[PDB]
Amino acid sequence: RLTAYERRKFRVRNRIKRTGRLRLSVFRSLKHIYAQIIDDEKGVTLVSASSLALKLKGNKTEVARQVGRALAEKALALGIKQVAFDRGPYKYHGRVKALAEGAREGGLEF
Amino acid sequence: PLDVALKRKYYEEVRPELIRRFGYQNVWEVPRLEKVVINQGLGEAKEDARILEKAAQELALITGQKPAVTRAKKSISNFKLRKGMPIGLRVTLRRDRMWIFLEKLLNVALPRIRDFRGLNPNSFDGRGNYNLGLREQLIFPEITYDMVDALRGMDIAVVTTAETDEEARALLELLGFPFRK
Amino acid sequence: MKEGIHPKLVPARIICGCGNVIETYSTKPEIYVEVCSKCHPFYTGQQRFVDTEGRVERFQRRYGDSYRK
Amino acid sequence: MLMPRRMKYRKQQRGRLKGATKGGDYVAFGDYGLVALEPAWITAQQIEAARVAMVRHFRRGGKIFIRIFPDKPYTKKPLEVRMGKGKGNVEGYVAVVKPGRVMFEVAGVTEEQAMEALRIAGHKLPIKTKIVRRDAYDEAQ
Amino acid sequence: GSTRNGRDSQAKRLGVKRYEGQVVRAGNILVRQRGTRFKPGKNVGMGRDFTLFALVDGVVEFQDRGRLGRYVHVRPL
Amino acid sequence: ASEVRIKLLLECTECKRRNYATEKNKRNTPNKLELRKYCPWCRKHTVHREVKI
RNA sequence: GCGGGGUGGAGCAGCCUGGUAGCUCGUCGGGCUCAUAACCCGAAGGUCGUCGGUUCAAAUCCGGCCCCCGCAACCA
RNA sequence: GUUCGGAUUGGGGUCUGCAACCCGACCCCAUGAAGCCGGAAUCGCUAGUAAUCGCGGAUCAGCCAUGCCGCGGUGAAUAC
RNA sequence: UCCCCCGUGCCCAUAGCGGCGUGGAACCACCCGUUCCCAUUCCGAACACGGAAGUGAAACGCGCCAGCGCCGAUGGUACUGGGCGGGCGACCGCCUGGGAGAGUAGGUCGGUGCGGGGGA
RNA sequence: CGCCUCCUAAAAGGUAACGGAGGCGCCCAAAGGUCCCCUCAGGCGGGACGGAAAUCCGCCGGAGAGCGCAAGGGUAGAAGGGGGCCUGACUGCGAGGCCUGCAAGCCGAGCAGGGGCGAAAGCCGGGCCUAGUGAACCGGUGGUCCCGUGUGGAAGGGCCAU
RNA sequence: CUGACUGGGGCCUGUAGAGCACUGAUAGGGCUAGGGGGCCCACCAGCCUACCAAACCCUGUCAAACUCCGAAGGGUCCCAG
Ligand SMILES: [Mg+2]
Ligand SMILES: [Mg+2]
Ligand SMILES: [Mg+2]
Ligand SMILES: [Mg+2]
Ligand SMILES: [Mg+2]
Ligand SMILES: [Mg+2]
Ligand SMILES: [Mg+2]
Ligand SMILES: [Mg+2]
Ligand SMILES: [Mg+2]
Ligand SMILES: [Mg+2]
Ligand SMILES: [Mg+2]
Ligand SMILES: [Mg+2]
Ligand SMILES: [Mg+2]
Ligand SMILES: [Mg+2]
Ligand SMILES: [Mg+2]
Ligand SMILES: [Mg+2]
Ligand SMILES: [Mg+2]
Ligand SMILES: [Mg+2]
Ligand SMILES: [Mg+2]
Ligand SMILES: [Mg+2]
Ligand SMILES: [Mg+2]
Ligand SMILES: [Mg+2]
Ligand SMILES: [Mg+2]
Ligand SMILES: [Mg+2]
Ligand SMILES: [Mg+2]
Ligand SMILES: [Mg+2]
Ligand SMILES: [Mg+2]
Ligand SMILES: [Mg+2]
Ligand SMILES: [Mg+2]
Ligand SMILES: [Mg+2]
Ligand SMILES: [Mg+2]
Ligand SMILES: [Mg+2]
Ligand SMILES: [Mg+2]
Ligand SMILES: [Mg+2]
Ligand SMILES: [Mg+2]
Ligand SMILES: [Mg+2]
Ligand SMILES: [Mg+2]
Ligand SMILES: [Mg+2]
Ligand SMILES: [Mg+2]
Ligand SMILES: [Mg+2]
Ligand SMILES: [Mg+2]
Ligand SMILES: [Mg+2]
Ligand SMILES: [Mg+2]
Ligand SMILES: [Mg+2]
Ligand SMILES: [Mg+2]
Ligand SMILES: [Mg+2]
Ligand SMILES: [Mg+2]
Ligand SMILES: [Mg+2]
Ligand SMILES: [Mg+2]
Ligand SMILES: [Mg+2]
Ligand SMILES: [Mg+2]
Ligand SMILES: [Mg+2]
Ligand SMILES: [Mg+2]
Ligand SMILES: [Mg+2]
Ligand SMILES: [Mg+2]
Ligand SMILES: [Mg+2]
Ligand SMILES: [Mg+2]
Ligand SMILES: [Mg+2]
Ligand SMILES: [Mg+2]
Ligand SMILES: [Mg+2]
Ligand SMILES: [Mg+2]
Ligand SMILES: [Mg+2]
Ligand SMILES: [Mg+2]
Ligand SMILES: [Mg+2]
Ligand SMILES: [Mg+2]
Ligand SMILES: [Mg+2]
Ligand SMILES: [Mg+2]
Ligand SMILES: [Mg+2]
Ligand SMILES: [Mg+2]
Ligand SMILES: [Mg+2]
Ligand SMILES: [Mg+2]
Ligand SMILES: [Mg+2]
Ligand SMILES: [Mg+2]
Ligand SMILES: [Mg+2]
Ligand SMILES: [Mg+2]
Ligand SMILES: [Mg+2]
Ligand SMILES: [Mg+2]
Ligand SMILES: [Mg+2]
Ligand SMILES: [Mg+2]
Ligand SMILES: [Mg+2]
Ligand SMILES: [Mg+2]
Ligand SMILES: [Mg+2]
Ligand SMILES: [Mg+2]
Ligand SMILES: [Mg+2]
Ligand SMILES: [Mg+2]
Ligand SMILES: [Mg+2]
Ligand SMILES: [Mg+2]
Ligand SMILES: [Mg+2]
Ligand SMILES: [Mg+2]
Ligand SMILES: [Mg+2]
Ligand SMILES: [Mg+2]
Ligand SMILES: [Mg+2]
Ligand SMILES: [Mg+2]
Ligand SMILES: [Mg+2]
Ligand SMILES: [Mg+2]
Ligand SMILES: [Mg+2]
Ligand SMILES: [Mg+2]
Ligand SMILES: [Mg+2]
Ligand SMILES: [Mg+2]
Ligand SMILES: [Mg+2]
Ligand SMILES: [Mg+2]
Ligand SMILES: [Mg+2]
Ligand SMILES: [Mg+2]
Ligand SMILES: [Mg+2]
Ligand SMILES: [Mg+2]
Ligand SMILES: [Mg+2]
Ligand SMILES: [Mg+2]
Ligand SMILES: [Mg+2]
Ligand SMILES: [Mg+2]
Ligand SMILES: [Mg+2]
Ligand SMILES: [Mg+2]
Ligand SMILES: [Mg+2]
Ligand SMILES: [Mg+2]
Ligand SMILES: [Mg+2]
Ligand SMILES: [Mg+2]
Ligand SMILES: [Mg+2]
Ligand SMILES: [Mg+2]
Ligand SMILES: [Mg+2]
Ligand SMILES: [Mg+2]
Ligand SMILES: [Mg+2]
Ligand SMILES: [Mg+2]
Ligand SMILES: [Mg+2]
Ligand SMILES: [Mg+2]
Ligand SMILES: [Mg+2]
Ligand SMILES: [Mg+2]
Ligand SMILES: [Zn+2]
Ligand SMILES: [Zn+2]
Repeated sequence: RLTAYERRKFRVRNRIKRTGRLRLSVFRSLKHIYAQIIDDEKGVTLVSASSLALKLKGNKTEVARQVGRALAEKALALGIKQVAFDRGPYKYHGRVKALAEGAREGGLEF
Repeated sequence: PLDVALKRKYYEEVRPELIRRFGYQNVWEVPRLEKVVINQGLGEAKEDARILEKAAQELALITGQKPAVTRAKKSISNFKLRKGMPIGLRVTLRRDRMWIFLEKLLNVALPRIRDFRGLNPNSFDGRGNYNLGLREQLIFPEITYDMVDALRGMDIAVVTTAETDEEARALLELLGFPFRK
Repeated sequence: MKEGIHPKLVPARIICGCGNVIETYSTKPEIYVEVCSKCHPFYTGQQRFVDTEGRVERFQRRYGDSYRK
Repeated sequence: MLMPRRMKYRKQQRGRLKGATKGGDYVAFGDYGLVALEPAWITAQQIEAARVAMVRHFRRGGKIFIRIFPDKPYTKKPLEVRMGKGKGNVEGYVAVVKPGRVMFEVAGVTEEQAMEALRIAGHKLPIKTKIVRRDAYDEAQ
Repeated sequence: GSTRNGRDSQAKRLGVKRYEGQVVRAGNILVRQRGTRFKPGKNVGMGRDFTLFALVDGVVEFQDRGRLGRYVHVRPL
Repeated sequence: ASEVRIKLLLECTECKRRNYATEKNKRNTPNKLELRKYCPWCRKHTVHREVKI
């Protein structure tokens, strides 16, 4: 018996894989926000970034934009440029939208 | 947020006495109110005068909250019902507006009721929830004899966080519900 | 909440005919009621209004013991 | 007599009668049984004849178990017509019975009472039969 | 005597068109089906009538992923 | 296609040529169809209008 | 074998085009008459041959079985 | 459908009578029905009459009398 | 390289239902608010934001139990590719190679990849 | 008597009979594109008028509902339900294949023009799918400005569309 | 040298057989709505049922247009004779 959270999750994630891109999946908890870029062909994570690993400050929204500029920064160093955004169960808005835009300024392509 | 009598009374008198009688080991284990849903299964407005802004204007005054429509799930011959036809109203009260409504309900409404002999003890869910009916919306204070065209009562559903009828019964009586038997 | 669809809530003065006044909130600042929780027959313990009847019938006739034995 | 009260389809292809029974091959209810030695379509008319015969021996007493049921519809073209113009009409119902099935079992009766009704029953059938009583082998299935 | 029956439809010649380990070109049809008996996997398109066909030159592979259904893939050569 | 479900054409409202043909239910949709479609003549999109077939 | 049919008690509508059962007589209660008829005033009664299905809903559309009318059954 | 109308019933009392269950009248509290002027049809009355109003008497313990036999008050329309 | 938790996959119920027990430092959750972004055919329930007083009550994670569900041999049989017999038939046998399903024994209250966070 | 579904059909495809059963000769301006959100039938309990069945609350319920219409296949990790903006129910093409005697029928990635939705990855050349159909001849209609019987026009034809 | 046939290997399938989980059928038993029947009532509930009988459970079975299962075979592609 699935839940709206679970179904919505598959619902967007399934459409992302099919386009074959590297996925910039984003996790957003009550305090923190994590993001890892995954190659689903190997079941393997290639680069990560999280607020909790960066020990970042207060405002969740700016925190997101900063973990975003971070993820890109480590990313372009591995040649990763093209990638696709996994908004998971999270509406593209607020904290998640902010991380996305951070990744963009960083130069990651999407 | 709002300080109101029943909301206050819940934490102050209802909460402790409940912890007494059933001895919970966690604050969240103890019975709470989640929501009171009000309903008007109406359907007298199926065809006829499907203008029921008069009752949506009514329910909006009673609860300080705009009701939503309910529409037919399936068409019915014997009821003369097209699928999707507008046949009722439903407003869901949570938090402050929930208390304020129950507050006026317990202190005013049930008293004004024709030959009131106490709420039905047996209208208990089995899973600790409670439902009751009203024959008239005049039963409330905010609806004068003047502003009404016709008698229209309602369904009232109150959801608890309880698991049994017994904790539910206590939570509600402790709040101020008058039961006959 | 949404704006422009919602009646506005204000501190309200419900008055009863016993002279109970209730401090609450409502869409109307002042209301009078005919009856309340503070005075109702079923409500006030067991104030059995007009009839503390005990029936009285049917043993109760007793008019009288004057029929003979 | 026996016949399905309703069915998804009116007419059924004829099929085959190869092999021993798929099941129904062990005593299950009564004390004694009548088992089919060779394959056949046993008609309702025979099952009822066989049944009635058995109750007719017992008079008052016993219990009769019918383990076969005529669910296969039997078709015949109307007399004197030529081939073609569709499938015949359903005229009766049959029980498809292979070698080794119990068709009838009896209970609550002396052994000679049972040997005899099962025998008399057996004459009413279009096949050879063997009478068997319940063994631990039956018990063990 | 007459029949109220008599009719049937043209057969549609459905089923798998290319089996596992067979080399296909981009465009080749792989499976013809009514509904998703098989699902498109890597390098496999699906047409408006459910027809699975190859998106790249390469080699067919099947995969039975339980409750996730059966999949057809093409592996680049 | 029927008596009520008619066939029709769409005329480019700018160059007046018919580039697309379709159908409608004239009871369900009594007004003339209006749609933007690529007109091959003007080489862009144009509001196209239902015209007699 | 092909076409048509079964609706208060009698005889016909309504079915095609699904929602709504109608007409004449008859029955019953009242009136005129000494009385009956006629005539006048009111009123009851069909759950539509069945069983199944389609539908939101079937007298109505579709299937099964039943009974009735008509026509056919030829070269042989 | 009312301060119209007063049936129906609930509750409580008075009286007559040996006795008011079936089955009396009357008084009081409450209940407050049908009925918005009557289908086909049909009755009475020609003047102090019809219509309307009250009073008495016979029978008779009481009374189901709104019946009957009388009595006065007011008092018409119309007959080509 | 080991333990716990947060992510995200793979295997596709040996992973599930139920029952009992356990975890809040950390992470996660509920939670505290509804100013702001955003939101309710009504409702800050959901989605969303700003938060960190409390609580592991719900959820989740981790263990335990075989009542249900799920998996399930060995053996034997049915059936059968090919090769031969028998019967008037319905049908029935032998040889060689293949071999179920049911049922029985029994197994199961998950295993594993990658990246993070913490601990030894 | 053509077309679709199931069985017969002997586990590839195909397969006959006056064998067994049913459907089609439509439909939808949204019942289409896309973005976002949502999850059913049914059972038990509870609720004014309220019923077996209207609408409301809770718990159980993997799909037994729904998907216009027959059946099968498919399907909630949506193809089902709601909303917003929209017209790709495109123009010019088409690598490569399914099927197949012919002629037909079908699926289709991708390049270009000019668009729609989306932050984007991307999707979109009607519809969950398989029926809803008719080759050519003759002619009608809109456009094109190709031929125009000595020449300029015209008549009439060709081409694209219907 | 690519052929019929043959060896190994992968993928495809829903028949034989079997099964009752779905669609239907189905004999007996248990349990049990609904009616019928017999007591008692019209004050509305009750009690008994060697009666007909839903849904559920058990035992036991049937099916071209049923399948939780499911062969031997068969089709196709690669390498080899
Ligand atoms: Mg892996
Ligand atoms: Mg209860
Ligand atoms: Mg009021
Ligand atoms: Mg509760
Ligand atoms: Mg045959
Ligand atoms: Mg025979
Ligand atoms: Mg036959
Ligand atoms: Mg005949
Ligand atoms: Mg024949
Ligand atoms: Mg025949
Ligand atoms: Mg026969
Ligand atoms: Mg047998
Ligand atoms: Mg014999
Ligand atoms: Mg067995
Ligand atoms: Mg005939
Ligand atoms: Mg015919
Ligand atoms: Mg046929
Ligand atoms: Mg054929
Ligand atoms: Mg064919
Ligand atoms: Mg076919
Ligand atoms: Mg296939
Ligand atoms: Mg497509
Ligand atoms: Mg499609
Ligand atoms: Mg493989
Ligand atoms: Mg692969
Ligand atoms: Mg008649
Ligand atoms: Mg007609
Ligand atoms: Mg009509
Ligand atoms: Mg009469
Ligand atoms: Mg007469
Ligand atoms: Mg229906
Ligand atoms: Mg009707
Ligand atoms: Mg019917
Ligand atoms: Mg019906
Ligand atoms: Mg009929
Ligand atoms: Mg004749
Ligand atoms: Mg009145
Ligand atoms: Mg009396
Ligand atoms: Mg009055
Ligand atoms: Mg009246
Ligand atoms: Mg008046
Ligand atoms: Mg008068
Ligand atoms: Mg008068
Ligand atoms: Mg007259
Ligand atoms: Mg005179
Ligand atoms: Mg006197
Ligand atoms: Mg007197
Ligand atoms: Mg009297
Ligand atoms: Mg008098
Ligand atoms: Mg995890
Ligand atoms: Mg894992
Ligand atoms: Mg568990
Ligand atoms: Mg604990
Ligand atoms: Mg736990
Ligand atoms: Mg904590
Ligand atoms: Mg702590
Ligand atoms: Mg706080
Ligand atoms: Mg605000
Ligand atoms: Mg602010
Ligand atoms: Mg909140
Ligand atoms: Mg817990
Ligand atoms: Mg969660
Ligand atoms: Mg164990
Ligand atoms: Mg298995
Ligand atoms: Mg097994
Ligand atoms: Mg074995
Ligand atoms: Mg052989
Ligand atoms: Mg053999
Ligand atoms: Mg062998
Ligand atoms: Mg062997
Ligand atoms: Mg097998
Ligand atoms: Mg086995
Ligand atoms: Mg387990
Ligand atoms: Mg790990
Ligand atoms: Mg680590
Ligand atoms: Mg045709
Ligand atoms: Mg076939
Ligand atoms: Mg086949
Ligand atoms: Mg085949
Ligand atoms: Mg082929
Ligand atoms: Mg036909
Ligand atoms: Mg829409
Ligand atoms: Mg659609
Ligand atoms: Mg839309
Ligand atoms: Mg429900
Ligand atoms: Mg209910
Ligand atoms: Mg009710
Ligand atoms: Mg209801
Ligand atoms: Mg379905
Ligand atoms: Mg726009
Ligand atoms: Mg080609
Ligand atoms: Mg061809
Ligand atoms: Mg075709
Ligand atoms: Mg574009
Ligand atoms: Mg844009
Ligand atoms: Mg394209
Ligand atoms: Mg559609
Ligand atoms: Mg279509
Ligand atoms: Mg076509
Ligand atoms: Mg010609
Ligand atoms: Mg010709
Ligand atoms: Mg022409
Ligand atoms: Mg020229
Ligand atoms: Mg010239
Ligand atoms: Mg000139
Ligand atoms: Mg010229
Ligand atoms: Mg000119
Ligand atoms: Mg021209
Ligand atoms: Mg010209
Ligand atoms: Mg053309
Ligand atoms: Mg060679
Ligand atoms: Mg070869
Ligand atoms: Mg070869
Ligand atoms: Mg070979
Ligand atoms: Mg078989
Ligand atoms: Mg079954
Ligand atoms: Mg079993
Ligand atoms: Mg068979
Ligand atoms: Mg079959
Ligand atoms: Mg079979
Ligand atoms: Mg094989
Ligand atoms: Mg074959
Ligand atoms: Mg082979
Ligand atoms: Mg092979
Ligand atoms: Mg070779
Ligand atoms: Zn008061
Ligand atoms: Zn144009």
